[PDB]
Amino acid sequence: VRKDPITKEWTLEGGALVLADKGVCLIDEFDKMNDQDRTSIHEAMEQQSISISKAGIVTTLQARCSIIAAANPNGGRYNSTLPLAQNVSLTEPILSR
Amino acid sequence: PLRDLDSEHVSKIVRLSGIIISTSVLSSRATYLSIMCRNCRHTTSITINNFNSITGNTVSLPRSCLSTIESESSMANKKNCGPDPYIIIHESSKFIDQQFLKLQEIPELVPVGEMPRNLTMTCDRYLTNKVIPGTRVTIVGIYSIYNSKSGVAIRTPYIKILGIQSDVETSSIWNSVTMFTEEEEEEFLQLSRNPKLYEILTNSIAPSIFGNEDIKKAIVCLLMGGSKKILPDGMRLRGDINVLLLGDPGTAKSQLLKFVEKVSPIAVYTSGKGSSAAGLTASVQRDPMTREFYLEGGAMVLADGGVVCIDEFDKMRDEDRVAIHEAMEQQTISIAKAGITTVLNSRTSVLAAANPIYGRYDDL
Amino acid sequence: PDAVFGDRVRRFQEFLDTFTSYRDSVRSIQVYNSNNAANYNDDLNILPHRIIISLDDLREFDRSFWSGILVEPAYFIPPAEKALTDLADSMDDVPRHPWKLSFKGSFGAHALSPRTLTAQHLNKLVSVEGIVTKTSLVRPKLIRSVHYAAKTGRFHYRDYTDATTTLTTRIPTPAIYPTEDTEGNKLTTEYGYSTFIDHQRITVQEMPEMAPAGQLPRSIDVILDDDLVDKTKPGDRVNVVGVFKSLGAGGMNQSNSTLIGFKTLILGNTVYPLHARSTGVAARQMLTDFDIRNINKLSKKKDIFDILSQSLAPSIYGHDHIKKAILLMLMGGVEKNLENGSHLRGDINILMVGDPSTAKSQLLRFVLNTASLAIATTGRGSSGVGLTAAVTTDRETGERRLEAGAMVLADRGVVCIDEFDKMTDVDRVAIHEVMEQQTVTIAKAGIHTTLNARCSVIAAANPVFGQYDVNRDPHQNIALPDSLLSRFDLLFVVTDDINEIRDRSISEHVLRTHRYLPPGYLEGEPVRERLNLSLAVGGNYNGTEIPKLVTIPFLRKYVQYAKERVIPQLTQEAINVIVKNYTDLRNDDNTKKSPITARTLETLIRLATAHAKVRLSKTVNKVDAKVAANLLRFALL
Amino acid sequence: RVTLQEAPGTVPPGRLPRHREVILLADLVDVSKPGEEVEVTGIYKNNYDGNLNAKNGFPVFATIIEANSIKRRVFSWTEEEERE
Amino acid sequence: SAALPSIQLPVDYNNLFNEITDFLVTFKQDKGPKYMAMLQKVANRELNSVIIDLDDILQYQNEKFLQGTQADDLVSAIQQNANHFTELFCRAIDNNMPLPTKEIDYKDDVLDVILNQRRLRNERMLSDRTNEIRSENLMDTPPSSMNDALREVVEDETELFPPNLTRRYFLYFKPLSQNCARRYRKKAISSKPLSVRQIKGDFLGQLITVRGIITRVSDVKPAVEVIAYTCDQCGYEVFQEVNSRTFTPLSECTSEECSQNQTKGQLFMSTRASKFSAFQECKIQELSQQVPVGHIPRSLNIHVNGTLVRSLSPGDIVDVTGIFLPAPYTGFKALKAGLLTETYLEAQFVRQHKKKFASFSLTSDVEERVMELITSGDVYNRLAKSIAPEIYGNLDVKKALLLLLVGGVDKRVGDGMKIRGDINVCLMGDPGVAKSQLLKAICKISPRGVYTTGKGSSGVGLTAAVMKDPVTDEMILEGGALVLADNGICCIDEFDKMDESDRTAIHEVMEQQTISISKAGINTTLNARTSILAAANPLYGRYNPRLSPLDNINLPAALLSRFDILFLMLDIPSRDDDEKLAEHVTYVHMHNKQPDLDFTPVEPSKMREYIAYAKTKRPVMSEAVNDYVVQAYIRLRQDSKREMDSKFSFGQATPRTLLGIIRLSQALAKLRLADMVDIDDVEEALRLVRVSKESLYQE
Amino acid sequence: SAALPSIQLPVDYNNLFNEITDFLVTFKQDKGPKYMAMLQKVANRELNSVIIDLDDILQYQNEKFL
Ligand SMILES: Nc1ncnc2c1ncn2[C@@H]1O[C@H](COP(=O)(O)OP(=O)(O)OP(O)(O)=S)[C@@H](O)[C@H]1O
Ligand SMILES: Nc1ncnc2c1ncn2[C@@H]1O[C@H](COP(=O)(O)OP(=O)(O)OP(O)(O)=S)[C@@H](O)[C@H]1O
Ligand SMILES: Nc1ncnc2c1ncn2[C@@H]1O[C@H](COP(=O)(O)OP(=O)(O)O)[C@@H](O)[C@H]1O
Ligand SMILES: [Mg+2]
Ligand SMILES: [Mg+2]
Ligand SMILES: [Mg+2]
Ligand SMILES: [Zn+2]
Ligand SMILES: [Zn+2]
Repeated sequence: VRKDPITKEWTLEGGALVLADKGVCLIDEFDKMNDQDRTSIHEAMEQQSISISKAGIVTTLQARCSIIAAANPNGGRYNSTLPLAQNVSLTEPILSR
Repeated sequence: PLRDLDSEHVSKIVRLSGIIISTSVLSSRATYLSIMCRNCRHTTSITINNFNSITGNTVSLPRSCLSTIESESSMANKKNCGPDPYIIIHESSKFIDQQFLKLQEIPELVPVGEMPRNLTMTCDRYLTNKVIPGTRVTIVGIYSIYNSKSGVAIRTPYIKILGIQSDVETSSIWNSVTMFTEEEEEEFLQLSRNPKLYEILTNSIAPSIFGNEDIKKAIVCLLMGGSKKILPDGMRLRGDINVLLLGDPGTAKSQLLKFVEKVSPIAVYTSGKGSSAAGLTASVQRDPMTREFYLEGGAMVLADGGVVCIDEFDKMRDEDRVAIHEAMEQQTISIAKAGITTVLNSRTSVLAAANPIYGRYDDL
Repeated sequence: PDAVFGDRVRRFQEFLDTFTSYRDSVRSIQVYNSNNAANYNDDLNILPHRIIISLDDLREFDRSFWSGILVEPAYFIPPAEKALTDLADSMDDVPRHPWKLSFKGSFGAHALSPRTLTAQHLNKLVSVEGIVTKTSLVRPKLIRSVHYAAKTGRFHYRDYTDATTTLTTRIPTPAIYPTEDTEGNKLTTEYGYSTFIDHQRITVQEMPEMAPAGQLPRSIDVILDDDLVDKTKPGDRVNVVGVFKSLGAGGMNQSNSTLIGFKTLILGNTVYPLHARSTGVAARQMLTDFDIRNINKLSKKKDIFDILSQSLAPSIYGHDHIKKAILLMLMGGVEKNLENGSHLRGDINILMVGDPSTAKSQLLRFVLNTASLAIATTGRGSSGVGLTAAVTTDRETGERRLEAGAMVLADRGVVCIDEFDKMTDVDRVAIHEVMEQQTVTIAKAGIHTTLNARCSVIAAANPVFGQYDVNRDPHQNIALPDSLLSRFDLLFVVTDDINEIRDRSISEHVLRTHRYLPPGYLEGEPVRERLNLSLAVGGNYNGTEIPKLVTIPFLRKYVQYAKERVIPQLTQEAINVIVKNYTDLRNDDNTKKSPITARTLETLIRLATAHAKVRLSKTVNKVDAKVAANLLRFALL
Repeated sequence: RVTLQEAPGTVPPGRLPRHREVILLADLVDVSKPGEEVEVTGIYKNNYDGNLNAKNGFPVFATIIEANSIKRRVFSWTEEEERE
Repeated sequence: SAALPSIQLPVDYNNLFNEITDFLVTFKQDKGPKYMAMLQKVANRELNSVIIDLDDILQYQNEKFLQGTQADDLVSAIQQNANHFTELFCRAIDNNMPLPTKEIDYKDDVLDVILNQRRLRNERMLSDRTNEIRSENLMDTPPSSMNDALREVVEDETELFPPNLTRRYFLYFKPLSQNCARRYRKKAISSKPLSVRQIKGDFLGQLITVRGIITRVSDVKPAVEVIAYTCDQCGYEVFQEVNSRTFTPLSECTSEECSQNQTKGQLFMSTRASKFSAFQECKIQELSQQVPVGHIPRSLNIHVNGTLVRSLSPGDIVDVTGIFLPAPYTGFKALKAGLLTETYLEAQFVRQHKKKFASFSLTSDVEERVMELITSGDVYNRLAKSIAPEIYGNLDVKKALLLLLVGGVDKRVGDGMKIRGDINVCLMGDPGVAKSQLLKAICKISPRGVYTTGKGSSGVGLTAAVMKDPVTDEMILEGGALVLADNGICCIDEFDKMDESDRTAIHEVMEQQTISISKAGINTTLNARTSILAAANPLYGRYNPRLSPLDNINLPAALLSRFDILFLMLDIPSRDDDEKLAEHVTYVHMHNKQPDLDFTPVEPSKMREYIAYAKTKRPVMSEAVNDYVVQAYIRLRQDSKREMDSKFSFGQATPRTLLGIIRLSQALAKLRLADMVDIDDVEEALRLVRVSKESLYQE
Repeated sequence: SAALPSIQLPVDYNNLFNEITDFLVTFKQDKGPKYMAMLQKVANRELNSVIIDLDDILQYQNEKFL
């Protein structure tokens, strides 16, 4: 929920996951997220919804979006001897989804 | 739809849907007001039944004294009372409540490069305080017009609310209902006389989950809670049951959490680090308008008197860990910031799920 | 002259004549004021001219006048205030400001919250409970200006009124500030002969525990007048009784032309600070004579120290020495202020560390409920600015001001810190100054301030391995720095060693504790939770007013009495004992949980003084010193 | 009101893209999604503002395009497309 | 009319003015009358301010009562309505002003020659008017009655410069003392120091005294009281008074000539002919003992005008006596209810709880106390042992703390290079050795002592911040804790807990006595001449003999060298030494005072004035003490080189050690009030340095 | 409000109207009551004016007092 610095009027934006409801969310550079984004896509792939409690707004937005993501292995090169969990910074529950 | 509103809908009843993002404070408008002339002391009353107008005094105090034009008395004792001579007598005037709401189009269907569009709405009397921000509503109202002091003759649209319909009703302690009808009261008594009520309740818990009968029994026990004790020395004994589910991935513990979230009258499903924009435990931030401290939200507080389902319980922040510990045991959350100190209720049962290290659980 | 006004005045005369308590209260105020005036004449304080009125008594006497007071206070409160002024003037003729009215009792539908305040309650007397968030600067308001004309050598005056002064509206006659007399001579203002009445505006927001968890809060402005000024600080829980008023014209005039609406506020008649859990308002209880006699007859007994201690938390098995330490901390010792400004501590700090599920958090929650000014904090939840202070900016002046942290808010009080081990080092070194120097020094950008932080601290910590180990070094077990260890007066290691008889006894005690029913409650009915808001003035279940072990409401009457009344003084017979025990502890060969410094000596003095406070003794005795000395030995061995 | 800028391909290299305000009337509202390239035919006219511009020190007028027509430079299937 | 009705007040301004006039000519305290001799100095341009003491008026009333004549209570009337009595006293003074014995020369002030020209102009207009009226002879007709009517008509016709435009003095009311009020059974609410809590609306217009700490002081600015305009058309000077924060300038002339004429001249304002007051706005804050339980300290605005400017500095704990006056309302218009007013204190008198060392002067009354302290003998030990007498022992620590208070000789070289005279002391030891008590004792003793915490005082709380001052409407640099302790002592508790940025700030402070800030806000160097007293713990928290004293002291060598004295303070348990501490502490807790009755502690004010007189001294060193110091430094360097490989090392001796020895010797010479440094002072400095670290660690 | 203050007067128009009503039905001067027979003539369009004599009211008050 953000306030426009000129209009002084608040807007609720669901983000890319909510906006792609009944659609497709295309995430480039999947390995380079911060913690807040990782929690957001974790919640979206877990229960297909996004819960927000900010600025007096307590609600749940539908996030039934298919996700196509692109990522790079650690070190810039994939290693065949190591398995998939070691090749990415992605933790196992987000790889399972 | 909000963006399909047109000039053809002006001054007509429109039915429209959206999400409410802000509700203002209640203003006081005059319905009946008794006015008295300043020097003339002529007494008049004004009755207002129309509160539809915004940024306008469609009914106001008269610009000159009404005693002369009436000529009510035979004596009629050039005397001019002056412009705006009337004074409102407040102790004999009557008032109602007016509320400003803001309706936004739902964020699921918004163009990608566009800011979502919103409308200012007005409600009065019994239509006020019937909806909180975040609620998805259908609204019947008059698409109306005001001028705000970008085009020589441009008016900002607004809605005079005639009816509010809440599509779904959020669950909390304040919105909880305690009243029960006689037929459901008797029907629930026929449930308790069944000797196999335990078995049918356990089978009703997650029917599409195979196995885990002991976990389903523990979920039945968790949903009921226990008897809470308040002692003469003041030491409070909790009755809510907290259950942890540790295990390998793909074993339907997250589905059990989701089912408990669905079946519980009050329930919040979050991760260990919280939600995308809803935190865990309790968040005390400042009011966006008045800069005063208020409780923004949090999983353990919004589900007071209910169940908090914490998935991925192992991964958690440090402040959330101590808040979760206190809120499990004492069923309260202590908040001590530089502005506000309080102890607030978090009387909720915790159902947590987690995975062990190195992937699967190791017997060694 | 209005006839119905006079009839209402006569009816309130009849009510005041019937109930003689208000007649005695007016006279008691008058004798206090006249005695102070006579003391100022021969060789101080003055009481305001207002009377607390019970609404229930008025309802029993006259239901019509009571409903008039509640529903139309503008037509009923001024006649009653006129009646009270007539009574006080009739009695004060033998030995000038008109008398005011305050209201107490049940309000029914008028007991509201800032969210529940609506426009149907306008022009009605309402009682509103909430939290004070903002308070304005106290500003004088000119009521009568006095001027001097030097040419004629005469004094003139002009009276000023505004709409907030009167409940009934009046024709607004704005009389300008006179600089001429009627003949054109220059007037000079006579400051000091003019009268200025103090004026304040506060904001009362609904309480964060009575507010919905996700919504933005609702608030209301309250205007306070001369004697109601500065009865609140921000953060207080309050109950304000006053008239919900509408003011001015809500844009209906031509000059105004906007939808702020009619501006609404409460003209406060009464402000009650309320004691809530973990707030800055201290709990106080009105002591009757019978309670004082009960406290004094318990004071003469020999087992009073082992009676109050076991009656703190009887629902907790064991921890008998910890209950004694909590009682002595609640007594709190005597603070010394020397002639050169040097300060000496009086209050006692207790650290508890040990195994989980040992009722440490339950003891913290008990001290939060039973102490007058206890504030509960957590380890990582609170921060450095959370406990000490912070700097913000107010809207009007634009200059920086201070927001008081938990330690400053708990001045002359109790801080209960849970999860003491998980705290950040910045907040630790903040706490080093608080626990010994008893002050908080803020040196920020532009501001340099010293705040009082005279606090008792209870801390609950855990060992770094999660469980205490006997074979390991206790310094390795606690792993807390030496300087923090020295600050705490008593450190208690609570291990969950298990024995068959002890586990049997604790199991029986907890099982018989879970089989309790409150009086007046059915067997199957659930106990309801009502949040305790107490007015601040100025294992056996059946404990009923000191049979064997005292009740918690009586025990904090005893603690309050011992704190206000007795200030015990150290004597030689206690001094010899504490000196000998301090020397023995300094030169002991044994290993101790707590290190031994000169702080242990002052700990012995504080504990002896606190035990003397239990006995209501003005002198500290040898028996006080020996029990203070062997209480310390348990916390060390 | 629609903000229209010069398409970045047509802009000369060192120069910045110019922009105009285009006023769309009753039938022309919401035909152009932001981020799409269109051709607008309309009357090029001046905005009238009180006391002109005090910052410049010159009697300088702002300009707009009152759009007579909008032409653009959809997952709807017909009955024949379903058969195909 | 009935619009402004009259009221009868007990005050009468006729016999009060006559009482004021008779008081100023007949008050002979016990050359001639006091205020008549003071007005002679005022007329001779040697005195700028007139201080009216209410003690003098009370004594005058006592003498009038003993004579038997009836006198009005002038003290009480001044106390209730001081704003009127300022103008009454100014009128009385202007009525009886002695002629100046001195003549005006070219070295006088511009204001003095302006006022002299105005007085000469007034005399010339009076003489010209009476001369032309005599030239009329409009009756051709009792000489003395004719002259009386003549002066009556002449003083009524002409326009003169009023006495407000011919006054060269400022008038202030000194409050009556409590001690003098006790003698006559007078109850002085004016004397009683109030907190900011207790200054309510009923104190408005009264002369009251407030005690508190000064937090903010604005810069001195010219506030115009009356504006002077010149008219080219008529030649008049038009003056308009100003009593608000804003004014509207006059455009058309309003003199007597241009009022009647059809063509009005245009007024041009002149700064030199207009009247200004030196104006300062200050904030006073409640002391910590004044603040009630659980409350935040409040602040009061003080208006300082005239001669009293620059007498208030931030951090000073003061008694400010002034007139409590209302001001026009500042704030939101919607929030105001009726005739709301702001408040301020128009300052009249300032008393310092701690007297500044630079303000010390050798008055007569100071000299006998200094001679008494000297003739008592053993001054060094007496002053050292009386610093924190509730703390048992630590005699050498208190000796170095006294040398910290006094300091050494600040050195200026003709090349411009500077060697600091301030001494820096570190007190590092085990917990519970009362080092925080010693810092608090020193840092209340010193007049400009600022107590800080390791993490409670941040970097911006130490150095500076670029803040806007709204009353003067300018962005100014506002100092931190080190600026507040300038030419004082900065009192840093928990020294090892500080972050590295504050360590760099004090690193620049400790030697160069400056702070160089080059940020986005500011590019300055500012003076931070603090002597630094630091308190610290070892690295493990408890000292252990297994580690080297360099190892368990987490202090870099460069920051170690800055400290002139570092005291290791070991808490070593013993049966005999702990018992003396125990009896000392128990006696202090029981009788609320010090055990040993064989010596009387010096009072902090007496200690402050003796230290001030010591700081006035400027000792120098001779050849023999220089040779002894050189030999001692050589021995110290060789000894440190020997100890370097061993565990006994306390660092490496540096030239800073030599300069610290010289500084301590000069401080010890200052305590003896000698202009030279002796052998014994150098030996005492050397033994202090040796027992600071080596002696206690050896034991 | 204070613009039209109330005053207390000895006259009460409730028991005076009830006294007037009882006077018109029970005053039998010495067919049936006087003003009741007069109102019959008024109702029969035979009489146009009603004359209230204060002597009758004085006699009525005397009989009520006796
Ligand atoms: N016994 C079961 N019966 C039915 N569906 C099951 C069962 N076990 C797993 N599933 C399905 O497997 C999918 C995985 O969901 P969950 O097992 O709930 O995730 P989870 O691995 O338990 O949670 P984690 O540990 O955070 S990845 C869901 O679609 C479940 O419906
Ligand atoms: N020699 C002493 N004489 C008198 N009181 C003492 C002495 N040593 C210690 N104390 C007391 O013991 C307590 C120690 O408090 P502090 O002044 O904080 O000591 P400390 O040296 O600062 O310890 P820290 O802060 O952990 S380094 C105080 O109450 C002192 O008054
Ligand atoms: N000695 C005891 N007597 C009675 N109850 C106890 C005792 N020890 C633990 N409990 C119970 O066990 C529960 C665990 O909470 P608690 O022991 O306070 O946790 P912790 O000791 O980790 O703070 C509490 O509700 C408390 O009532
Ligand atoms: Mg899962
Ligand atoms: Mg615990
Ligand atoms: Mg200390
Ligand atoms: Zn009129
Ligand atoms: Zn002129």
